[PDB]
Amino acid sequence: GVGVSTGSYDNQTHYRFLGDGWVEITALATRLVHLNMPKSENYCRIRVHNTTDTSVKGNMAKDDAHEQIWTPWSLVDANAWGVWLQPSDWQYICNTMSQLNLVSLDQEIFNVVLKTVTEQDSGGQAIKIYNNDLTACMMVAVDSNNILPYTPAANSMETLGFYPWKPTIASPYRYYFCVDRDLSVTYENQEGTIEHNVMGTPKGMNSQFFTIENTQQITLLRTGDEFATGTYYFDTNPVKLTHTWQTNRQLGQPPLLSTFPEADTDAGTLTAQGSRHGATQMEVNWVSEAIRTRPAQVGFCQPHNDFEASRAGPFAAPKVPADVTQGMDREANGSVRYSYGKQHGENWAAHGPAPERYTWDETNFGSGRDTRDGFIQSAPLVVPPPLNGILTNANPIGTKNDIHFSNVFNSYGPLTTFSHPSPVYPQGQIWDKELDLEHKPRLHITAPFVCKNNAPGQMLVRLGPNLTDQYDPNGATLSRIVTYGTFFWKGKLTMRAKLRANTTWNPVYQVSVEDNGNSYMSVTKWLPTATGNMQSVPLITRPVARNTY
Amino acid sequence: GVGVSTGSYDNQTHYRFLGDGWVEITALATRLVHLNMPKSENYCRIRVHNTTDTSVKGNMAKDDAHEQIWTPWSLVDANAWGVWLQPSDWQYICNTMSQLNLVSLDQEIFNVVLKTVTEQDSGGQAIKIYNNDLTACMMVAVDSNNILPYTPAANSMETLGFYPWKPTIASPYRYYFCVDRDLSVTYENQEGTIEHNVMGTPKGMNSQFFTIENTQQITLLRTGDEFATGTYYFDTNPVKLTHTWQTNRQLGQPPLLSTFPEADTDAGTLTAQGSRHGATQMEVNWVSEAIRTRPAQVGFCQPHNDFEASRAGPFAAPKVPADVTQGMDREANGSVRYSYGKQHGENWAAHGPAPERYTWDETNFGSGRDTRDGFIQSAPLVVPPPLNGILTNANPIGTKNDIHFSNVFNSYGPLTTFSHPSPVYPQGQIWDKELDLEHKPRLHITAPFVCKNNAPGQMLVRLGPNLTDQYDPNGATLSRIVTYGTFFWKGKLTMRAKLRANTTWNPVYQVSVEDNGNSYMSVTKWLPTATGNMQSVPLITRPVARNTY
Amino acid sequence: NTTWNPVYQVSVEDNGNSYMSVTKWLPTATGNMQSVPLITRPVARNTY
Amino acid sequence: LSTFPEADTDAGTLTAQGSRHGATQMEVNWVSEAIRTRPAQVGFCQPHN
Amino acid sequence: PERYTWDETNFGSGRDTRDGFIQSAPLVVPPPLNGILTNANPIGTKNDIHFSNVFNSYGPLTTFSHPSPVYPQGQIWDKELDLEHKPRLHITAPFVCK
Amino acid sequence: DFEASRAGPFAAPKVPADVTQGMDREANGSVRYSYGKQHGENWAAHGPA
Amino acid sequence: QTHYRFLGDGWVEITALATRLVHLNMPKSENYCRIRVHNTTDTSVKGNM
DNA sequence: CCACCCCAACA
DNA sequence: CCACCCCAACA
DNA sequence: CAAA
DNA sequence: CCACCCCAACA
DNA sequence: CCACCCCAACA
DNA sequence: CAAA
DNA sequence: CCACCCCAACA
DNA sequence: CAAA
Repeated sequence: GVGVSTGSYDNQTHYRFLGDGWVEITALATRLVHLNMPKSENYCRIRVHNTTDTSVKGNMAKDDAHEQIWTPWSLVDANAWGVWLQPSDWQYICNTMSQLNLVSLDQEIFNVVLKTVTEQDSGGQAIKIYNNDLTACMMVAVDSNNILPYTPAANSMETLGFYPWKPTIASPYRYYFCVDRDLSVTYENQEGTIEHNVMGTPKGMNSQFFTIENTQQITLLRTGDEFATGTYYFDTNPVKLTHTWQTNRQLGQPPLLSTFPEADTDAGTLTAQGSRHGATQMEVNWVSEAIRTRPAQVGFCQPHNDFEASRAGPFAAPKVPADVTQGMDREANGSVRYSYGKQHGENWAAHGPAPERYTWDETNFGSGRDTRDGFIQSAPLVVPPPLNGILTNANPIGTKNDIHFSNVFNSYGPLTTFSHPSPVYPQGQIWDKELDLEHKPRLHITAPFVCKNNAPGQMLVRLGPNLTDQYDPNGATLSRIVTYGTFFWKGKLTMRAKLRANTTWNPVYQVSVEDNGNSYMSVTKWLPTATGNMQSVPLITRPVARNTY
Repeated sequence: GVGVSTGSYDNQTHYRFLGDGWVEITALATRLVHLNMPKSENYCRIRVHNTTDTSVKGNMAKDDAHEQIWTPWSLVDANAWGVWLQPSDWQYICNTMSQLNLVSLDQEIFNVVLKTVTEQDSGGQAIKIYNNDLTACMMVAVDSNNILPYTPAANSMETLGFYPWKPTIASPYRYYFCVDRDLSVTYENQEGTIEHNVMGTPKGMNSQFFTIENTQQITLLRTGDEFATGTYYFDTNPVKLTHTWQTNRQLGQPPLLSTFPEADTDAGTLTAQGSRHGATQMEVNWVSEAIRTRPAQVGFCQPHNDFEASRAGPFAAPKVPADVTQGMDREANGSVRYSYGKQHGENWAAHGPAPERYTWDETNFGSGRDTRDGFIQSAPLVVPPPLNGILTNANPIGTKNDIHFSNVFNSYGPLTTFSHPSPVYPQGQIWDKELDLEHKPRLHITAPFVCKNNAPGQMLVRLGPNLTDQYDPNGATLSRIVTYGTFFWKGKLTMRAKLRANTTWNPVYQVSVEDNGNSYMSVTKWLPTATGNMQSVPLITRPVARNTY
Repeated sequence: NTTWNPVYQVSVEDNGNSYMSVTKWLPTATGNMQSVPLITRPVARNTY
Repeated sequence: LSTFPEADTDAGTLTAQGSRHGATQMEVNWVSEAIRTRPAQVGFCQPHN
Repeated sequence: PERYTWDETNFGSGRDTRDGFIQSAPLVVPPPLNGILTNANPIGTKNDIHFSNVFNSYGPLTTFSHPSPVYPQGQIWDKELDLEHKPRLHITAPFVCK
Repeated sequence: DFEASRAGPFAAPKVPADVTQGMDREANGSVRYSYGKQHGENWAAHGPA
Repeated sequence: QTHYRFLGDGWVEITALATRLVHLNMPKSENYCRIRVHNTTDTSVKGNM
């Protein structure tokens, strides 16, 4: 029974240089995991209604009231980048390869360890002895039939360790349940009251209570037991490791230069606007670099800081990423935002239960939109636009001062384009199911790859209940022995990508590691410390042009 | 699972007498090893800067400031002689065989034991109970891809026991990391200050941080698990178990004797120097035994006690071994020097944390160079050399008294030869990689054999982390159970050598063991004691001529 | 890619004054052109 | 390393030089990081100018 | 004209001439003065003329990297001196037809 | 030169090389021979020279 | 042009080309000359070696 | 899976 | 079941 | 040993 | 031994 | 009837 | 050239 | 003798 | 259209 192992340990990254710059990247990782005993061996329908940030008047974007359901089952997510790659690899990848895809994924578990603890030592100070239970279990449920919801733990930064030589932990599986809410708007102090702040009883219509021990099979794993899945093949679209910058003013034949400089420090000049040949969609007589007809609408003006509503009511409305103009609208061009803990970054030697993030500002420049240059004219596009014939960024709307029109605008015409949300080395996600909606989003912001068909089945792990001498279920609270366990986990993630060309003349930007300054990109940041702490800093993947038009 | 063994125990030395004095020596050894729990399960980049031997003025040859990196991984080295042979064997070998080589090497591990200790006994005096954990691991990583550095533990006298019936220990793996230094010279008291004694921040250029749990595979060994490597074939040059003595004055046709003695006590005499037939490379008219043109330059005059510099700055500059003339320049003819502890010699019954060595003085006589007879003449090689026409060993240089010219000299002309650094029974090394430099040393001083191609892969061993009931990695310090283990280790080392001839008339020197005196070579030195202690004394291997020219 | 730590490379920075800054390469109003000798070997090799 | 730092800003320390195990090509009794026997001679000192 | 002084990368190889250093017989660490020869110790009776200017440590225990290419300018290939014996390398070019 | 060892001295050879317009004849280690009749000499000379 | 080929086993093949247009004038002399240079203006100094 | 102080009563 | 800092001395 |  | 909320990407 | 300090560059 |  | 920023819509 |  007990004695021999069940698995190996591969946290290697294998490269294969095929024919025609068709590389095959096979990443592995064997993380050792610790899983304790669920507090409850029940299913609970728990609700949260923070009436301490909900009973204010301005605190709307602070609504955290949701009706959740807890499962004694502990999940296992590895849908992250940091778990599959190293700082180097990525560098070699993003820095060399053009595009990239996602192939297979083969998860495996082995060398299961199960131990018990007996709080002893009353005839002294206090000591907890640890011994094994070579008869114990560890229910493993792999829900591929994707019957249950899809909870990408990477969501709430609840994944698997990034440091392959550091024991990590799982994420207790919990899923959403139908309730119903109604919350009204209100500013700072406003007068009167809010009126109603109601939850929602069972909507015996949208109710959807599941049970792992009902829908998915369980493979009671002991000690000498090995659980392993099959090779899940992916059917997703590639991802381009290249960034653009071709705006609308940088697409087509530049104006004809009738005059050229005569020596550095003397630019050229075009010819009489209203005498210049070309087309335009404006009824004036003079083509400009702004008027002139182009192929499409680079990037679109999305209302920033919306805030929509429904049955759980609020909720900010995302953005599809886009640079943060020379004005750093950073909140419009919906640049994101992350907050991770040690087990996913942080100065692995910091203090204060204070998270840490790194606002991601896309590269897909020439795409972004500056909100500090809005601008809209009227009928006869009179250039020297009067005032009553324009609407700038300062012109109030709704009678609210700091409330502009760019906050409502929405320019998503059948003449719109834009780049896909690029990956994010550490933290960042990988793949993500797809909303089972008749019609669907062009993309998900939450991940560069979206399986087109079913998706990987989630892998749920639980300790098996270890009982004592007593147990009459007609017992309010039942006694169980303190049982916990180790198992290793290994992962196969396969990708296949192409090798970039070199079409320019000018070198191009890359990722490097500088001396040790203070610059974001400086070793020390990565290599350990006297003791042995370790950071991971999200890096750029896409450093390199792509001549859009 | 548990019950049956996994390996044997062979610390035998097998001989095979092939056809044509082609012997095959297959040495084995099964050392039992003890490996404790790493203090840290982290990777640390530790530095040392002894500013207590560095802030002096003369103490330069005491700089011990290096930026090291510690690995939770414990290494296993057997690249020694003492581990592969006995006092007898060697005697039989070095004493009989002419030359010798190095063939295969097959390492193996088995009968893995893993136990836990529970400090108990507060209801008394204090007792630590020991029990087993038949579910525990012991990560074994064999880095052959020689990706990581090459740390011949035999370097810092950190190898495997020599006494096959005495449990030994491994060596925690640590490797060098790029820093940068600058230290200035200074004598005894000198005036002023040193100026700067600086370390070196990350040279985000020479940085090279590795991770075993990233580059090399790990074979999670349990109790009933056996890990074994393949037979590594060697591609190195043979080694001659013969010593020379043919100087430059002992290569060619001796002068013609025109007069012979008439009875013991009356030597012969040659004929008028400046009337003697022969050649010379000196413009004089009289051939001497010193002037006369020979085939080459036996041995070369290397600057002794150099002391060069660079980025970690100092460092003595080696020497290729050469006798220690009748003047025992012992420091020039770079005779070495060892310092070992019990587990590699020492009066296995001594006291005081005081090491012990044995200055090795090569045999490759007629090669060495005496620094007490230097000598250099001028243009018209006037024999009765005036003073202002010579430069002896007493003639100052640089304005420093005890600072001579022999300290700078360097006679390594395309007419130089010399013997390879001979082995050193106990202690001494065996094989050693090779500097991946476009151009390479003719030899390594540090070992008689240097694999011409890749080299054996190092074998790294670690305990697997045994966890407790608690573990939130967002935990400053994590709790782990005191876990340690035994495993045996066995070794196959194969060599093939030739049987010496007997071309002289006069017997020749050998290795023997005298009665019990006080002489270096006297039994008692080897055989145990009342109790049972044991020495190993490095012996001579090469006792026997070889007519060089 | 055997290490863990990224490693140095050659890149082209914004336009400063640093040796490695575009403008240095791309032509000029007129059309002149420099060539600046660059580094080839940016990357370790664990000697021993 | 017989002594390890306890937190960034406190390097480790080796053990008594003339008590340290290892080899050397110098006739003294205390191995250093400069004395200690290595494989070869990295780079060479050429007469400049 | 215009140039660019090439400073190899083959670090850990280079040698600092501002830390020379040579001791005598019994390698007494606290080296007296008359028992050393530093970078400031004259030679030939010339002040700014040191011993590092004459030194030559090219023992059968020497290694070093090949002169690396030099993108622009720099050479490519170069014949080989028809000498019975030949240089280990040419500084003037990374590749030397054999 | 003049080096030493166990039979002690001995000049240290030279690999041949011209004798510059200054005829260093002893540096550029030009050699040197001395033969008798049965290998040259004015097969009709005198003096054991 | 500069053509790249990604073979099997990271064995790339780089084929570089270049077609430079060249201008070549008429040699001043259609003779062979043995010319010498002896700068006795940097040679007749004392330090200028 | 014990043969004449090793491999090897060899296979 | 150790080959030249990866897959892979590949099969 | 970088090709084969 | 993971395919589109079951058996069952069935065999 | 000369091969790498023996038989023996074996046959 | 020590294996083959 | 034009195919998806190279060789090469390869042959 | 990135595989096939």
